[PDB]
This record gives sequence, structure tokens and C-alpha cells, in this order.
Amino acid sequence: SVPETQVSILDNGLRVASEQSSHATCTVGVWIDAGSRYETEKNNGAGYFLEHLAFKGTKNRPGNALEKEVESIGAHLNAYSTREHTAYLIKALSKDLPKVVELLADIVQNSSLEDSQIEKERDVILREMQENDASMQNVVFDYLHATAFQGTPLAQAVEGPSENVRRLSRTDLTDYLNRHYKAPRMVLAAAGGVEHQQLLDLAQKHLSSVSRVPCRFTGSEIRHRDDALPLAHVAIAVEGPGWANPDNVTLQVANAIIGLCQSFQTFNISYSDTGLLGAHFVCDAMSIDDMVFFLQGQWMRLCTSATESEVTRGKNILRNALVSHLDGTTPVCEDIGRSLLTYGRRIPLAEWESRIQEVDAQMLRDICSKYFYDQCPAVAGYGPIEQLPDYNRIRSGMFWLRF
Amino acid sequence: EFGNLARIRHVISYSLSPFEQRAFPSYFSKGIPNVLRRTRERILRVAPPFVVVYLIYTWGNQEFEQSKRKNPAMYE
Repeated sequence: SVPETQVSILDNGLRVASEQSSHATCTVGVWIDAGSRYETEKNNGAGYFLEHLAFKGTKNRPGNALEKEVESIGAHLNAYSTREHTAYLIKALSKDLPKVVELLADIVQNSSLEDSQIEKERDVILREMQENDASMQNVVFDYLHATAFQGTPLAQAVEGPSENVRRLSRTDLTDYLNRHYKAPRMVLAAAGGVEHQQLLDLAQKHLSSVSRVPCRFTGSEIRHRDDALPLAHVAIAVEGPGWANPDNVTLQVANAIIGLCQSFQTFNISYSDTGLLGAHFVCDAMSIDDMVFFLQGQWMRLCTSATESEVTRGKNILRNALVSHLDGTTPVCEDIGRSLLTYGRRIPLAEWESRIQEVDAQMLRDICSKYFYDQCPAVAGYGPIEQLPDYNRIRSGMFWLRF
Repeated sequence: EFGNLARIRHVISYSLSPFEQRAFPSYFSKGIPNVLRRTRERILRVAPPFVVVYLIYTWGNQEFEQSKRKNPAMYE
């Protein structure tokens, strides 16, 4: 009984997708297939710095008058950038649907990058990075990406190195903007109280101008030892399947089974036919090795001794999860934008439920043995990590002598 | 034990998986140069004592023989 997500396509290739609902406020966003993976180490912070500059005024709406408009209807303006996708989204009322779309049009095209602003946003970005190091789990996940995807464009961070940040100019930005903002790589997603025909007419009216035009995991280890920190963050991952491979669903159930360290989180990060599947835990130094041992045992148990009850529990946790999420308008629009960018279509919740209920214990331990057993992991540690075991002990913990 | 051995700071340490790297990277490529590099930093400290051991050993042997060799002048 969930309403279907209807997708149309303009000549430009900008797929305009919408999923109407009763709620009177909507989350209209633009999703662009452009991240740090498309950068070539000479413009490693171009997407981040453009994400900073995108709200500082356009040609038609110069400066803060633009954001005065998004204050005037009381709407909320957000943007984010990952290694593969960039999103500019607005939460607003339903009756303010046209102007919001027009605002989004300016943000993607006709944007103005002021040289004055460029210096101010450089100091913002530089400073934030200079303090970003504070967030450990971000440092650990960046270290994990770097050591797992050495030599590839997937190792480099979204923010880029301070070097590039300082060394960036309007023209470079202009390039990234004019290169990675093509209309066939763009989705206009709407969720909530929107009509699809009105949104399609608004996309035809504005946004109809957008121009139309080997990933490798390396089993490795990075250890940033700094003994003055009170807690240690350790992430261990193996290679993921990618977006389009359905056993992701089964792997999600495996994560739902795992769900000793103060904080233990499992992740399945997916990129275009690659990814990182693993666990991040933050712990006191004198516990670290025991955690690792614990964690590896659970993975091998999922490779060898999965039972039906924990599989049923993981399926229930996954169902609830995906359905708990996909609740508010934003979460949904976000799903529409990512689904049109990655799968090329919006997968409905009934298909997700079918793919969940076809998962049993035998195929779960088969897929877990395919992806976890006897695999070389990527390890990233930060903090008092002397008792964190080196690569032979972790690699030996990636299998059992008793199977 | 591990964890309480020492205090270091800001020393990042990168590494690779055994199966991901060649087993004998440039083994004879640089091994020979290095072994030779090594031998030339230690040969002057090591070798001349054993050289003079060889000279003393030979000397002793020959001297001993001469010692044993009958004195021609004697017994005549």
C-alpha cells in the first residue's frame, strides 16, 4: 500500500522523480553523480569547496538576498557531499513548491562563485579541517579508505588535503562545476506533499538548461599512534560487493546479527561495484586486542555456525530499519535521489521485503564465507593502539583452524 | 605487556598484507648491493685479527717443523 515512486526524464537527462504523500511539507533535492571519486588529485577539494560556495549567491540572486528568500518561506536548506554523490536539498511547505524548485535551479546552474567568498570559504574550510582532526571516527574511517583503496581515487577524502584547499581557483571550480554537473547525471527528487505533474512542469520550466555532456581494495594497515588520546578507534573492513549486487541485502542481515568495546558499529559502505564491509569500535587501550578477538570470532561464527533464530532476528531488525527510515520526507527524498543515481530506479519496499524473506541461514553463511572468510582486511587505528595486533594476527583471526 | 610498553605520539605507520605484496621484492636486485654495502662497513673491523691468526698459525706450524728438523751442525 506504499505509493510508488514515479520517474520521468527530460531531454536533458535529468530524471525528475517524485513520491507524493499527504504530509504538507516536502523535501525537494537535487542529486548529482559527482564526488571525490571523480576528482584527479589536482582538484581534490573542488566538490567540498563548491558545496561551501553554492549558498553564497548566484547571478540572478546576488549574495545573502538568495538565502533571504529561503528564510522568507521558512524553508530549510541543506547540502552534503560523499565520495560518489552530492546532494542539495530543501525542506519546505507544499504551497511553496515552485520557488523552491527555482531556487534549486540557481544552485545547480547560474551559480556565482565570488572571488571574495573564495578566500573566506578557504579560511572556513581550512580551519574546519585544521579542527576536523578532532573527530576521531572520521579520522579512522578516512584512514581505512586510504589504506584500503591505495593508489585509487577512492582513497582521497571528500575534503581533500589542505594543500589543494589553499591552491584552488574559480576556474578550477568552474571546471568541476561544468564537468561534473551534467544533466544526465542529475536527479530532481521530491518527497511528500507534491504532485508529479506539477514538479515535472517546474523542471521543464527551470532546470531544463542543464548541459548534456579500476576500483581496487588493498588488504593493508594504517596505524596512527598518538598515546595522549584517552580512547582508541579501530575500524576493520573487507571488500564490499557494490550497489547492484543483491547479496548486500544478505550482508545487511549479517550486520543486523552483530548490531566489549564501548562502542561497536557495523557498516556496509557501498560505492559503484565496490565497498567497505566491516566494524568500527572505540576502546581503551588495554581492551583493544580482546575486542578484535571477540569481533573476529563473531564473523567466523557467521561464516560457519549461523542458525535460523539469529537470521530471523536479523531479518526483523533489517525490515524495521529500512521501514523506520524512509519515514520522514527528507529521509525519503534522499532515498529517491540515491536510488535513481545508483540503481537507476527506485526499489519499492515490497521488493526489499521479498529480498529479505528469501534470505535464510544457509545462503547467509555462504555469502559471509564468500566475503569474510580468509580475506585480507584493511585496518585503521588511531589513539593508544600499541596493543592493537599487527597484520599477521588479524589475518590469522580471519579464519579458523577448525573451520 | 602490549598497551603499556611505551608512549609515542603522531607516528603514523603504514603496512601491506602479505599476500598483496611480492614475496621477494628485488631480492637479488638490491640484496647483493646491500650485502656488499654491509661487508664494506664491517670488513676492516672484523678481518685483520683473523688474518694475523692465520699468519701466527702458519708461523707456528713452520717454526715447529724447523724446530723438529735435525740440527745439521749437531751430530757432526
